[PDB]
Order: sequence, then C-alpha cells, then structure tokens
Amino acid sequence: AMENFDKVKDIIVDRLGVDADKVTEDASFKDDLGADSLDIAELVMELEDEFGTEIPDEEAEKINTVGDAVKFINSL
Amino acid sequence: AMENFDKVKDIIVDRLGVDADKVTEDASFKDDLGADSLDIAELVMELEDEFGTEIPDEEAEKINTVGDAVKFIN
Amino acid sequence: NAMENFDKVKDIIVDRLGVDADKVTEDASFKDDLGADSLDIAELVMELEDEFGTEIPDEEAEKINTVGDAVKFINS
Amino acid sequence: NAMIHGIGVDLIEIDRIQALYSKQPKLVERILTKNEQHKFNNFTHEQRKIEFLAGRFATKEAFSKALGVAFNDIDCYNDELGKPKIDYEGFIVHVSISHTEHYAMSQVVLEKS
Amino acid sequence: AMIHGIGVDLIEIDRIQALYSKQPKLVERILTKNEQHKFNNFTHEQRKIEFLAGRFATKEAFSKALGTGVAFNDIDCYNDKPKIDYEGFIVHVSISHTEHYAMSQVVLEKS
Amino acid sequence: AMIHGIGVDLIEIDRIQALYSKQPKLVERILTKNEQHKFNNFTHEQRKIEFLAGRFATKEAFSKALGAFNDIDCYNDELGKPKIDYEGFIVHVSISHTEHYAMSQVVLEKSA
Repeated sequence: AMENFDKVKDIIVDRLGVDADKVTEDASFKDDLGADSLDIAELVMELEDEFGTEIPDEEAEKINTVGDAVKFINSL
Repeated sequence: AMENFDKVKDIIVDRLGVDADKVTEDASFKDDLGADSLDIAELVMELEDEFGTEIPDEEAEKINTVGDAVKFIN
Repeated sequence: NAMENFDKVKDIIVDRLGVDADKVTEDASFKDDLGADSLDIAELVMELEDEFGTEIPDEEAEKINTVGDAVKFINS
Repeated sequence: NAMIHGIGVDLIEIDRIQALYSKQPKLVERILTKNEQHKFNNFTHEQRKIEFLAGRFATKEAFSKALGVAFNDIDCYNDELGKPKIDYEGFIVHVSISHTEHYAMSQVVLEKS
Repeated sequence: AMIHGIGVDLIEIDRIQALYSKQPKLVERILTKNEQHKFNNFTHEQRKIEFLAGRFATKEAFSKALGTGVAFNDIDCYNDKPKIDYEGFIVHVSISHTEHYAMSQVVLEKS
Repeated sequence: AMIHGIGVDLIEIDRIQALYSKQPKLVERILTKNEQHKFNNFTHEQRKIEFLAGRFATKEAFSKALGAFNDIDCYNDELGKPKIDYEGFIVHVSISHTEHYAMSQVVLEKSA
C-alpha cells in the first residue's frame, strides 16, 4: 500500500502545491494542509483519472485526511 | 545552549508565522522557511530586545539557517 | 500627567496605526476620522496596557469612539 | 560604439507559474537546463521551488528581449559573488532577480566587446 | 568588464509598514542619519513608509549588485536624482513606487 | 562613466484604465502622434490599456534616466523591440506587463 500512498502524496505535493514533509497519513486537509473542499474535489477528480475509478461525493465527503484518501484507493 | 533555541523558535513561529515542525537547526530561512532579509531583519531586532544585545547587519547577513541565529546568541 | 497622556496616545496612533499626526485631535473619531476599526482599537488598547502596566477590559474599549475617550481612561 | 547591446526586464505572477506547473509538470524540463533542474529538485519547500522556476522563466524571457536558441539551453547560474549570470559568446551578461509572495522579476543587461 | 554588476529589488510596502509599526528601531537600522532627516521631515505617514520601503529596496538592490560578500545604515542614498557613493564604482540608481510595491534598481559601473 | 543614468517605473494598470475612462484626453497628453496611431489601432481594449500603461512608465523611466511626454516617442523596430531616439545619448529600453502592473526600464548611455 506504499505505492498508493506515494501516488496520493504526489498529487497533493505537485498538483495542490503542499510541502511533501507535511503529507503524512494522519494529516488533516483543512487543518494541516490548508486544502479546502475545492482542493479535495481536485484531489478526488485526479484520483479518478489515475485509476479509472468513479468517486461520488458520498465517498469524497468521507475524506478528511491523507490516510482517508489512501485507504479509499486500497479498497479498489 | 539548547535553551536559547526555544526562545529563537518562538519568534520564528509566533512572530514570523512559520510552522513549528519546519523550525529545525539546519532549516534555511530563504530555502526552507520562506524568510527574506526583512523577516530576518525582524528576527534580529526581536532578539536584540529579548537579550539586551546588539546585532549589526554584518553579523545579521551571516544568518542563513535557524542554527546560525542560535549559535550566534551562544 | 496632564497633556503627557495625550502625547503617549497620539504616538501610538501615529507610529503604530499609521494615521497622520495632524488628524489626531481629542475630538477625532476613530471610525469616522482616522479610519480605525475594532481591530485597530484593540491594538491601541493592548499597547496602552503594556504602556501603563494595567488591564483594559473589552467592556471599556467599546466605549471609546474618539481619541479623547482613550486619553481619559488612562487618566483614571 | 555603445557599451551595452540591450537591456531587458520581465515581471511575472508566481501563481500563474504554479498553476501551469501543477497541470503540466513538463514545464520544468521545457524551461530549465539539466543543471537548473538539479538545483530545482534540491529544494523541499514548494514555495521556494516555484519562486526559483518563476525567477528563471523571467530571467530567460528578459534575456530574449535584451538579446533582440531555447529556454532549456540557457543556463542561469550564480557566479563567484553569488550573482545570477548567463554565458553567451560576445557578451558579459549581468542578471538580477527579486521575489515577493506574488511576483518574481528579473533584469538583464548585455555588455558587448 | 566595465559594469561590475546590476541589482533590482521589489518589496511589498505593507510588510515595511507592519514591521515598522511593531519595531520602531527599524529606521535606525535601515536608514542613515542623512536619510533620517528626509524621513523625519515627512508629516504624511504613508509617505514616510513609502520612502522607507524604497531605501530598503535600494539597499537590497545595491547588495545584490555588489555581490553579497555592507550594513544598511552605511549605504547613504541621496538625491541631486538618487545616487550612492562607494569607492571603486560609479553607482547609478532609480526608484519607483505604487500603492503597494516599491522597487529600485542599481547599476554598479567600474571606475 | 559610460552611463548617464538609469530609470525604472512600475505603475498599476487599473489606475491608467480609470483615468483614461474618465478622461480620453489622457492619451494626447501622454502619447506622441506616432504612439497615438498604435493605441488607436488595437481593437482589444485591454491591450490598449497595457500599451498606454507601458508607455507612461517608459516616459517616467526615461525622465528619471535624464534626471514632455508627447515629445518622447517610443517606437518598436522591425523585431518589435522598443526604442527611443534621443540625440546626445544611446537609449536602451525594455517593457513588461502583467495583468495588473506595467513596468519599463531605461538606461541612458553617453554618446557625445
């Protein structure tokens, strides 16, 4: 699951512009990464492109941390 | 020694608005903390106050990392 | 004590809040003449507390609409 | 006989650079030389990483105006005294870059011979 | 070469205003006594801050032009037109202000 | 010294836009008949404001290099490089625009 983690991290660092050292699995988007709902929408959409998966808001609203986003990938 | 480091970190954190996690001895102000000469100028003047001291630009410009500033006060 | 307290309140307003020296008169209105708001008023009050080593509850800060109000409280 | 060939200046919005970088990482390889790419990769603070890139872009854009071939062939480095610089046979290129939180700028002046 | 180096600096005036407001001794740290006469004579606060930000941009541009290695309060920029005196070079200067930014450029020519 | 002076100018495009909107005359006061043609030829209003702003800055920068707007003509050569002809000097110019700011840089070299 290290693969999916790094892929999620990549998106957060070079596409959302967040420092890599802040991206840990327990990091909160709104509290730690300064990423709002629009940014999470961008993350989620980018994850649909990188895995050919569809993520409805029902599951996108359940992601408040890095581990949440990761966890979800590993479920596919 | 490692006691002044905390007083230096507080200023960087509380005054300059830099996250605590980023403040390490080897962190570079311009490469790692997004701190320009003005910010450094502030740190320096803030230190002068908290340590009844003086810090000329000559010794101020020498500051590149957080450790330089502490190893200075020591 | 007389005009000294005014001087000290003027200095703060000028050097800290950035308002011109010539605009600072006893009758001056913070919100209507100096462009100061609750936040600037808060600033002013905090500097005065350090200045005179005292406490200025928020209850009293909201009473001062003019520079003369600030000076008076300090007189007390 | 003028001493200077031409002067150039460029002002650019950091956020516009960050935006393009984020949708097309390919911007790095297109704008920076391999030497510059290494230094760019040495940084860990994204803000600094984007400033650097914005600064180079500006410099090379201003260099083109001063000159009157290709961005990734033009190496901007720091000289003995720590001043940005470019090499180009026939001239001594002097460069200076300055950043703020939203803007990066650079000036270029080409003396000749 | 005939030109030693060039420099340019761009600073946000509001950052100067913030720092000056919290730290008054910033003036004696950045400005020389000669420059302090001009500063102390302005009665319009935005002008004082504008001038302070400009001299700072100048001092920064000058340091970049020279190539690091020069204390701020040992670099007297004076008018005539802005200029500086530093043995060995002929220092050319220009300044510009907007409501939020101040910039200066320095060109050091070899004697 | 080989250089007479250098000049630089930064100005907000929204301020030029504002003045031009309230006073079309601004143009005849800042641009030369030559520059007026160029300004009038652009069909994109944004581009006109950039041009005006760029020219105003140049004239301020040029003026600082020395020490009348309409008498300082800044034209573009075959390459589209900005120039200024001023007997007694060799003038080098360069302009740059952004969405909100315009800037010009001028350096005057003694010719004799």
